[PDB]
Amino acid sequence: ADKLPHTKVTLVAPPQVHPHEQATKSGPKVVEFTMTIEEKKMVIDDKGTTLQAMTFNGSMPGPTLVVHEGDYVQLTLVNPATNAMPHNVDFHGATGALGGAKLTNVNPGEQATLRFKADRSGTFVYHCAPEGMVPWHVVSGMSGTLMVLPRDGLKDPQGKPLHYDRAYTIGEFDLYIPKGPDGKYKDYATLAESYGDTVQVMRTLTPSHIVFNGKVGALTGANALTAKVGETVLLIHSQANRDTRPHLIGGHGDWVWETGKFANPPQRDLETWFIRGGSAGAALYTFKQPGVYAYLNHNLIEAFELGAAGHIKVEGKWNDDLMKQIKAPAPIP
Amino acid sequence: ADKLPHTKVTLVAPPQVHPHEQATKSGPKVVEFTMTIEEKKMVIDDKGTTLQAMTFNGSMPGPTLVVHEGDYVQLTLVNPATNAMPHNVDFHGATGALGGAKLTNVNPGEQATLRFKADRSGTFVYHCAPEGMVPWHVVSGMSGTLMVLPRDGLKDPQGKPLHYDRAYTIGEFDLYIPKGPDGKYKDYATLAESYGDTVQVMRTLTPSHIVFNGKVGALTGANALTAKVGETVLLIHSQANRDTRPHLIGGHGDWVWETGKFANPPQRDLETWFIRGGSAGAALYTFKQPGVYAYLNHNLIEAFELGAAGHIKVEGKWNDDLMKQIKAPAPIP
Amino acid sequence: ADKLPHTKVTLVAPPQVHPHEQATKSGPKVVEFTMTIEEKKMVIDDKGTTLQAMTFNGSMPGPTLVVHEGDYVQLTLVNPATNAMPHNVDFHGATGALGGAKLTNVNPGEQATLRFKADRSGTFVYHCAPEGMVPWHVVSGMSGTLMVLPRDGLKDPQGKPLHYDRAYTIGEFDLYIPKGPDGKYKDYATLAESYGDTVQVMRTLTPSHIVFNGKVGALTGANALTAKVGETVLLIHSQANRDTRPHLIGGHGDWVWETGKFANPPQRDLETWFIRGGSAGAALYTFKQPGVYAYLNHNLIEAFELGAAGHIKVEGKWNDDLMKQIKAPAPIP
Ligand SMILES: [Cu+2]
Ligand SMILES: [Cu+2]
Ligand SMILES: [Cu+2]
Ligand SMILES: [Cu+2]
Ligand SMILES: [Cu+2]
Ligand SMILES: [Cu+2]
Ligand SMILES: [Zn+2]
Ligand SMILES: [Zn+2]
Ligand SMILES: [Zn+2]
Repeated sequence: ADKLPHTKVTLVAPPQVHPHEQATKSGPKVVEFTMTIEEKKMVIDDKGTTLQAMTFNGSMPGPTLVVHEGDYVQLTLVNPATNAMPHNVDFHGATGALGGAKLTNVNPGEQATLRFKADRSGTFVYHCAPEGMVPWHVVSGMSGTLMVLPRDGLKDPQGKPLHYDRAYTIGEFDLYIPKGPDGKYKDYATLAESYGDTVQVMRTLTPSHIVFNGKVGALTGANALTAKVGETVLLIHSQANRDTRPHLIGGHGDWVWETGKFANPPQRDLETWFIRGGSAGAALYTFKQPGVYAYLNHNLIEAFELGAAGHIKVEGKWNDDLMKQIKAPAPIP
Repeated sequence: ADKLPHTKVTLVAPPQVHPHEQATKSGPKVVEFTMTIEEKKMVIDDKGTTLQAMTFNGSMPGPTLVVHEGDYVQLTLVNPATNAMPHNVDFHGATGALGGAKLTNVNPGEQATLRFKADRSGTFVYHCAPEGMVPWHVVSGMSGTLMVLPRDGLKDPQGKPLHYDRAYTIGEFDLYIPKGPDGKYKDYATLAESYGDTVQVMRTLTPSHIVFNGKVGALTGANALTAKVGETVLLIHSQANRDTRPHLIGGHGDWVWETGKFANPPQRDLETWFIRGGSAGAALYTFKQPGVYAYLNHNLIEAFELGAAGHIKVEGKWNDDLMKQIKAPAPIP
Repeated sequence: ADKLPHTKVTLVAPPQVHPHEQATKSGPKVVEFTMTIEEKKMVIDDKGTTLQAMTFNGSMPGPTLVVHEGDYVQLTLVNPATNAMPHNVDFHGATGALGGAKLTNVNPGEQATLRFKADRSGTFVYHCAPEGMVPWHVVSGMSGTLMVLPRDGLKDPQGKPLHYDRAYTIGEFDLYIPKGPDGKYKDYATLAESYGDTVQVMRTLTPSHIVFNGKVGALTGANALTAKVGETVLLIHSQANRDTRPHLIGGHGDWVWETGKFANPPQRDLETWFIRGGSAGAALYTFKQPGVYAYLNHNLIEAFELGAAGHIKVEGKWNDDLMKQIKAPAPIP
């Protein structure tokens, strides 16, 4: 690893993923990243509810880091003095020392640099895990995805090549916002004051909200995902704490690695797939119809009532072969 | 599609499935179906609890529609003037326009006809999804299965032929019945009056009941499923809203497509499989022993306390090789 | 079966598994086991909470029984007169008579002997299932694993041999301990007195505790699992009632049968896998780094708050290639 070339990557905010190659002729590199932790109060719904949040790089989820199998990930993790809590990082893509958590314990005003070999292909959760407060830091927003692509790109069950033309990254967050005796959500002046009440809600195992990328409606309106008929999209879906069941309304998972590990053959033609709490999964879909799709958790209560739903706006020409309105709604004859 | 022969299918009520071929020499057809929506109050347990229900064809689940890969499904959806709500249909087996929901919005007194290409094999959920009230219509009973068989029938992982001699369809429904201050379930005079209280219960994510085919004990007693030793049964299991884990007590899933998509290899020898909320799965089993089996959700609280369990009564000759009582219960020597 | 040699196996307490061969030259045998039911009050957490528990062989989970495909399992099940309840056993690995439950109904002071053919490879749940009180007996602790190894040992997806050097068995138990009006957990003088209040908690679907092997911290401290760099461990994980998502922190599932059935190809490189309620799954991992790992349910609330977490202490030499601390935590420059 000390023999290898280094490259530095500039991360981009979700739902985008930083530019990268799929299949590559390049040999292994030490790939350098930096992330800066930001604790902040965030508004998470349409009625002004707040979360005392904790983030990698100021976003929920943290940005997606992309490397190739055999690369080394070298992350500089910075915890500014403006934060109140200690933090670290646990990469599910890494081997040893609790995913790196034991080697990256950073108090406010500190930083650390971790290297690990990305020797396994797939999408992998990374998350903060400070001793004694692991679930709180995770549910407050400290998670994201490391994608380790096979050096020769994605493959179908027969070993045929697969690709995407655009990648989107979706972090789904089960949130545990306490209420006061009046039945309204509590607003806390500081992160520390949210702790005890939040642990109580967590223990009920019932989320108050479940959101994609930090807020109800985050991936809707001006912020909807986009694509065009004929384009293949990769949808990366991470859930660091709780199970979810992604579904594309009007579409499918053409090829899905629901457990998120690319050396395994994908399943095809899925209506709904399953992302285990503590994992990231990946689905490919090639659009065949224009229009606005929903991409959601298909516990429809969790989607429509709690917030786990987004939109994809797709340009192109309608295909009557695939679907046709034979008779529009009209009075019963 | 406008070049193809049409066939008309008469649907049958669950747990049966309408007559159909598995492997077929027939070429693609436009296959015509009709369904009529019925809103109605239904008794869902042994103590007289009622649900303000919403159904396709008067049953929970709606009937199963069976076609072959490459067929076109052409459904006439009728919403009689006797109903209070608008409805539509979203086929997970279809491509575009939110599964067809955008093209089938029917007010009471209206009907519509949708065609789509069944270009993907598997069992697929269909459900109502009216804008702004999706989860309510789904949990109140508006879902069923479309089965798209491969034109050459089912195949094992080695591409060997598989078949069933009888098919049963099981819709599992997580119900959200409100209680009054006395702790008894509420009875509502109309469907609209159930709405607000039901949304409140839904948001708790805790079902009051979880039932197969519309009621506790629906598939028991005179209404138990039946088979004989040597017969292979297909068990189609749909859950449009919530995860379930089917299990056959005293049996197995000989071949299971838990994600329900037939172009993927099935798993064998399963004790319990997993149906993701928002999907239908399929299991084959060949009976080897006579007797009464239970078929249930193996969260045993959900099965025995909440209602997610049925029976299969199986005729035939007992096999001592497979199982033998060496010593009957007797005092400890 | 009446032609075959008999062998008698002495069971060992979890987390160990009794000595056995993987690949074997031996032909089919009738393999004889005995288990004795013990009802007892157990302390399940650090603050003195008790469970009115029910066990096979005095442990949660019951011991793991290991045979080979084609063997016959012959179990003598003893219910001493010191117990208050009737019991039986349902083997998911068996065919007929509700898994054997119908043939093993034992009142206190009775015993029975059941034989069945272990004709399917995999890890399979066994559990008590007395008519009318199935979920209570299961959640109070009456479950364990039967492992049926293929006669030629484990195989990867290409049919290559796989093995483990040490096997551990983990039973995960969702517990439903009632509270009194003071908010403290209730202590019951007898098993029967716990029943009504416990059913009420069960029906909420919210566990008060979720524990590995009978208690918070059961697999920690002096009781941590152990291994060494270079050693391959099999981790058997059973959950007879509720879904879980195992994860090894700092490690992976090198080869995983999450549905637990060895005739299916395993998945590789898993971060987190899924054990369906009512099943046992199996994961292989070869340690590459020394240190203390956590093995946990990756709903991190369920793990850290409710108790579903253990430790593995691993001896050996650190590998800087796999992971290196480039810069230790230090002030931001
Ligand atoms: Cu943190
Ligand atoms: Cu983790
Ligand atoms: Cu409707
Ligand atoms: Cu849907
Ligand atoms: Cu028992
Ligand atoms: Cu069972
Ligand atoms: Zn204050
Ligand atoms: Zn009224
Ligand atoms: Zn008493």
